[PDB]
Amino acid sequence: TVILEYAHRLSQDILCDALQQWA
Amino acid sequence: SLRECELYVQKHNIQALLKDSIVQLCTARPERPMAFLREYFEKLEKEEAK
Amino acid sequence: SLRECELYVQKHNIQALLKDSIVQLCTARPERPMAFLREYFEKLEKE
Repeated sequence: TVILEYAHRLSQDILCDALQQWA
Repeated sequence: SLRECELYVQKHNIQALLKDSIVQLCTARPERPMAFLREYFEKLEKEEAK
Repeated sequence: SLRECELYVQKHNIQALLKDSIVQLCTARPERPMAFLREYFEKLEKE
């Protein structure tokens, strides 16, 4: 579950990153 | 528009897609993650069409 | 192992790799995102 929570938080972070880089 | 992007990401559930990609990367820890990601997305495409 | 995972992500610059694929994804907003991403990593994996 630790790996799933880490992937979920990283996914959210990468998306924020990307979205505030295409704008 | 950040807004066009945000809506596209939501409708295609791209956050879940990246999350699944990360889990697979962490399971496999491939020598060549670009080759592994290419093969993973190809696999998902095939399954989806099945 | 969680620490094995973070270290992998760090060493292979996975966060940067995936963020750039999403930047390209929001530029194209393709009808088939998995086909688009497959071709993107194929391109990257040739450059």
